[PDB]
Amino acid sequence: YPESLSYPFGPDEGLALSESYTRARDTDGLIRVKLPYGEPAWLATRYEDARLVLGDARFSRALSEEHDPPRARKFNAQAKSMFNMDAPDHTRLRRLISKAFTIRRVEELRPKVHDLAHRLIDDMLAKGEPADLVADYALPIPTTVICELLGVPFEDREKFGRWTDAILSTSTLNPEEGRVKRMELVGYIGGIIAARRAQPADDLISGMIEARDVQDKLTEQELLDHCIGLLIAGHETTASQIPSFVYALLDQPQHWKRLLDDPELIPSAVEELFRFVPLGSGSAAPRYAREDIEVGGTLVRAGEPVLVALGAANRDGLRFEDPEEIKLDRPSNHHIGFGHGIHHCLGAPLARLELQEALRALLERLPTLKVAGDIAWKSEMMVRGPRSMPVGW
Ligand code: HEM
Ligand SMILES: CCCC[C@H]1CC[C@]2(CC[C@H](C)[C@@H](C/C=C(C)/C=C/[C@H](O)[C@@H](C)/C=C/C(=O)O)O2)O[C@H]1/C=C/C(C)=C/C(=O)O
Repeated sequence: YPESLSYPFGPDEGLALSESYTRARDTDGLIRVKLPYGEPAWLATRYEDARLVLGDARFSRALSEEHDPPRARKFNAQAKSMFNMDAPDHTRLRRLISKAFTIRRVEELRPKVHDLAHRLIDDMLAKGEPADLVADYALPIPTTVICELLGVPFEDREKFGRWTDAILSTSTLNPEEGRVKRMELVGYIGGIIAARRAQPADDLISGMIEARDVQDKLTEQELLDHCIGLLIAGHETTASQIPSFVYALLDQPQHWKRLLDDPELIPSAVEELFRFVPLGSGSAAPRYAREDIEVGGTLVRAGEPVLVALGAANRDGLRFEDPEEIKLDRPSNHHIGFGHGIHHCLGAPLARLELQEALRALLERLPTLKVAGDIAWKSEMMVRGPRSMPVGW
């Protein structure tokens, strides 16, 4: 075992990845990391190693329960979500929920997201520069979508935004905030669930309630924890990615310009930005080896955790030529920005649609878009990206 390195590596600001990732990915075998909490772990940074750990069934998410897992947050809720499980329980839960999220299902949302984006832009223009691209655009878009899909009132977004912020915090200042704010959110969601039981609506929460109450296909806690997981993943991810994508395109303005000239390139460009633009401030959730297994030149013994550095793997020059360059037309772009295998992002079709429409509207309406102040990047959070992003035009 190599001496453990402190992790996460950072940085928080901009789109760079720490040189420590490059060094690790260049080095034979896996490296060892120690996070603020839990046991030390292996870190996988090469593309092939990442995909083995994420997609080979000899690695487990469920086994985490037998451990004090490597992590940046003190509280481990051990939620009953599909993401914390292996087959067959993962399969059961995903099978029920995924119908709401397929390309085929979410496509009807495209004009709705399009129209919302344009209305938000109308409002930014009416006010006058500067706008905050986060508060005025990037946050409302995905929040509106997940609220309407799940059945969580958009009017409550200040409340649940506060809880989300606390739950995502990796700050040692007030280390109990995540745990107690999750309790607040649990009570809130419980209230919504009770409302829908008394009177169902055309939303995913009501659908899951039927799956449990009528079909006995999931437990009460599974129901609760999927409401929570989907609400948070449903908005915070996209809300971070929109401004980061825009920053990438404006920071190297040849890319913004190419998309102005060639809007048909938007889907390809969005894939390249999912490859390049980091979402996590640190790695994928740990996977535990079920049995001894060789990974990237290292024997990972049964019971040992491996963290997958998605962002670093996405810049593996063994797989992606000129990996540190954005190439909007990059071919066979099978990045792992949405993961890979069993826990591949359920929200990927929705995220893709959201990012495509968010960029399309800004490119159409604000071709002269520019950063117009200090970008406050999220710091000491599970996610990376601008918290506020002053823009002009
Ligand atoms: C830019 C937007 C998004 C990105 C980059 C993203 C990224 C990811 C990644 C990398 C994973 C796998 C993590 C791992 O294996 O350790 C994942 C899983 C997941 N994501 Fe997304 N996500 C995004 C948006 C969304 C949205 C809108 C939803 C909708 C609620 C969502 C729901 C989920 C769920 C339920 C899983 C777990 C799937 C499973 O365990 O089978 N995500 N996401
Ligand atoms: C519904 C299940 C969604 C889970 C994915 C969300 C997206 C993503 C992309 C890669 C990133 C490195 C992580 C960052 C972590 C996030 C967004 C955590 C959110 C929060 O903990 C949600 C899932 C809370 C659930 C709860 O039950 O409290 O997030 O990866 C996944 C989250 C991994 C986590 C929380 C790993 C961990 O905690 O070790």
